[PDB]
Amino acid sequence: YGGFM
Amino acid sequence: ADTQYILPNDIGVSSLDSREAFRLLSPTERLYAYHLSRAAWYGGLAVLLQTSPEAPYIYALLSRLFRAQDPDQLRQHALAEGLTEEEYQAFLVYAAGVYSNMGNYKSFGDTKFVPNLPKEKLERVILGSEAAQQHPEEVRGLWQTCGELMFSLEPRLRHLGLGKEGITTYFSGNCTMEDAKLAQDFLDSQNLSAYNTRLFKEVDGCGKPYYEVRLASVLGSEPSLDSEVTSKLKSYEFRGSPFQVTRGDYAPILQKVVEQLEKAKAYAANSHQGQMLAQYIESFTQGSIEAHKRGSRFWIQDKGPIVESYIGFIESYRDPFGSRGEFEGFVAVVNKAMSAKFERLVASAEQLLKELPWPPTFEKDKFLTPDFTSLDVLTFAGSGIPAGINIPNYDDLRQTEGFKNVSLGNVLAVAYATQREKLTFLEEDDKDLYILWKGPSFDVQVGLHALLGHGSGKLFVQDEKGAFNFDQETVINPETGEQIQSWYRCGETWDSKFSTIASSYEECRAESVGLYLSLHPQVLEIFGFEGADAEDVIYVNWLNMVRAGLLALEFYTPEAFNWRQAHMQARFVILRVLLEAGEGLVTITPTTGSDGRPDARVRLDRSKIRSVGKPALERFLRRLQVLKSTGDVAGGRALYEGYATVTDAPPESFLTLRDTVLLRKESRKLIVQPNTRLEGSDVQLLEYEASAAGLIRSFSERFPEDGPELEEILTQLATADARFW
Ligand SMILES: [K+]
Ligand SMILES: [Mg+2]
Ligand SMILES: [Mg+2]
Ligand SMILES: [Zn+2]
Repeated sequence: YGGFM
Repeated sequence: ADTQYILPNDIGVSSLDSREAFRLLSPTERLYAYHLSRAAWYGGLAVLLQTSPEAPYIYALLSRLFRAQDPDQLRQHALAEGLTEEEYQAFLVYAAGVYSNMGNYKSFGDTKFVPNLPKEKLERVILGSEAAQQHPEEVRGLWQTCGELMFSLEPRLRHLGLGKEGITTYFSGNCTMEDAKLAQDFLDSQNLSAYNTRLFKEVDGCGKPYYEVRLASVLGSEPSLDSEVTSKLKSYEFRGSPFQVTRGDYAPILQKVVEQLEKAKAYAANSHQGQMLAQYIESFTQGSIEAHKRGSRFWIQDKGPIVESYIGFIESYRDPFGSRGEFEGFVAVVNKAMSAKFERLVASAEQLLKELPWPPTFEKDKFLTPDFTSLDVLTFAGSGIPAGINIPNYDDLRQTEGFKNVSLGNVLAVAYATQREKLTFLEEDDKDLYILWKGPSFDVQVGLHALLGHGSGKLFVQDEKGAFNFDQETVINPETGEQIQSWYRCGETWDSKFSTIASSYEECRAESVGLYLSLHPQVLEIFGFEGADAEDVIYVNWLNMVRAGLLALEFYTPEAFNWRQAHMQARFVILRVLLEAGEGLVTITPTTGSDGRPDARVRLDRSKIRSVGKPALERFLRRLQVLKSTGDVAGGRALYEGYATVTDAPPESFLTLRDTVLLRKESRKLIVQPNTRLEGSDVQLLEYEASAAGLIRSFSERFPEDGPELEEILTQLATADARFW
């Protein structure tokens, strides 16, 4: 899982 | 104002700050990092092939162009050929966009982007270039092959997707969701992971389709030492359909990857690192996800390394079906100080888990001691750089070995860019609070999001022996009052069961957990705010979430009724949950901006957050987890696709609001990454200008050993598959 910003 | 399908000339560019992290490393650690970086950057080129049919050719053409003439030399040629400086800048921004996405589609939004200048002027520049004087056949052939697709905005090309209305290279162009589902059923039936696979459908002389499931590997059809993969390389019959399992996808790229992983192994710090790298080498050489899983187990066991890394076909956000992995690899350096906050979050985690709105019977059996670090990226290869990661994704590993939570500190830093003017849709006083606290809340939200969010929840599984991993006898579904009636069977995963909504649904769940636990007067001490400070984070955190749900409409496609970005769809869903609670907690109001153009305002009622918001959210989160744990895809879909529905129903009129959201959108910035170079003995770090030209230079200098060989490789691999699209 990636946290995108 | 922005135009859809082009990167604006004035798009923001930032350079990752990696110097201090790099300076900390010992000689051995630098060499380890050096080779793993090379592995990652090589592997990242596969993403071109995983993006669009033309992407590998466009990369090869840009790479050729800028190797012969750097941005300043090429400027002189381009302007002598009639381009304005503005048109030349448009070409630099385009090239920088392609490099930084590893494709001509945005990684965040899945929309095509094209160069913002006339095709015929760019032709003049490319065909008169020094690249073309040196290799006329190669450059003319590339331009012939990809120039039309570089520019075309025919409707069916504007978005990634399955079927005739979108582009995807995870599948041949004739595949539909039907084909993807049939292939998933097959894959599952053979206990074969989709992650490192593509699906091609070809018809014979009688129009009967044949399916090829192609695994990514160095090795091809020839025999090799392995048994577990080679025994699978054969034809099958499945529900009347011919299926062949093959391998060799991206072979000469993955060959470069493994060369560098081998060299890194010489500098491994410990035996976990040596064994994990051996298993990845096996995975990429043979095409074995089981080997990647073994490697991943060793990787979880490697606690607190100075140089942290992960690599492979990891995340399944961009597969239209939602189970295949896009290649990525990263190398990052531990940051002891910034890690501190997350280490003590680990000190109240097992407790905080009990505060989530589901029974302990829906929570993991054993609480494994959490691994949460803050890292500074040196390399994050592939389509985009996340701010935080929670991995591996293999749920069987997640429950028996554990998982790592990473926050990428020097990426977070970049994402902390917010002017008051760019703070759209907020009333005046709300803007002030936002600039104060958004940074603080992020750790609050991302902390909870990875550890307690992705890290929480049990999957109910029935083994081949109809023996459950839970107590079928006493576990009660808190929504229905009944005993559990559905679960996951062998070979089924989160992605295989929930397919197209798996990523967004799970991001929604993790976000909801963060938002929920952000109400906690204690969690605001671990990060440390404990007062009005604590409460300020709260109102802002919730204001941010509801504003984000509005902004999210940029990433919805009305004609396709389709959401294009998992995290944005999830924030819209949370917004709709809070809007559903009514009682004037949150409203969205159409307005007119000071520029005379349509605007809007988000109104959040702070005095109703705990009285209205929290029970709405608690109920929602409970429902999400129950349907995930029970693998109830019909229910999960019904619930989630319900909130994700976009209509122009009053009072919100979301479809109208969307037009306004697009009018005032801001382009996400491009991030330049450094290079490491092995100058004889020592490793040096090379840094670049924070600009489209610096980004181009960073790639121009990225493969000094074999750049032209990689151009040829990508070109060849694209050409081999050309008939599929
Ligand atoms: K997915
Ligand atoms: Mg398609
Ligand atoms: Mg990107
Ligand atoms: Zn996440």
